[PDB]
Amino acid sequence: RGRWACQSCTFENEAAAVLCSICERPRLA
Amino acid sequence: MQLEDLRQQLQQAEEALVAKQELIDKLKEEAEQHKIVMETVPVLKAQADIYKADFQAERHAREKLVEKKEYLQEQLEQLQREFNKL
Amino acid sequence: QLEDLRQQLQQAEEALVAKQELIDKLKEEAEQHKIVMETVPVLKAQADIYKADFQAERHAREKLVEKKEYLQEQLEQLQREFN
Ligand SMILES: [Zn+2]
Repeated sequence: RGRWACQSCTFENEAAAVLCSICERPRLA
Repeated sequence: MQLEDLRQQLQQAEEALVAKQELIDKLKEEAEQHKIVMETVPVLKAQADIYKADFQAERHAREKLVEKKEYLQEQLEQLQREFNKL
Repeated sequence: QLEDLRQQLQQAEEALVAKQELIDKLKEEAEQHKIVMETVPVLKAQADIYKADFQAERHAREKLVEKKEYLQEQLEQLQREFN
């Protein structure tokens, strides 16, 4: 997968994360 | 087999989380809409109270003025009856 | 690789659950907020009725002050005409 940047709060999440660590929004939302 | 099947479940879960977030987002938006309506309650209540007190000051003053108006009317009527006689 | 996926799947399952509990909590809030919002038209109509009662009262009172003055001048002019 690789790390992913939340599209709502811009936080860089771990590859395994399903929700953003900070705003809790799902990866694909 | 096991790897692509798990991946399929994960994708399904991840897409379902989007549908869940979509409903949450719509509910939160409606809750913003609601909160504004609810915030008028104390304003409407304060507004009613204000007009109620002003109504009541006016009613009290107007009552005290019918009393003296009827008395002026009676004195005028009686004075008119004397002048018309003589 | 595989136990990573298994543990990702498990987090996604817990996240489904935690999202649905948020939805359920938001829904029951909207329920109690609907009650509060259904008082609003009545409070509006109440304010309207007091406003109308106050405006009619004020107007009736200002008229009556003018009529009182008017009658008092007629009482005095009818005296002048008396004499
Ligand atoms: Zn985020």
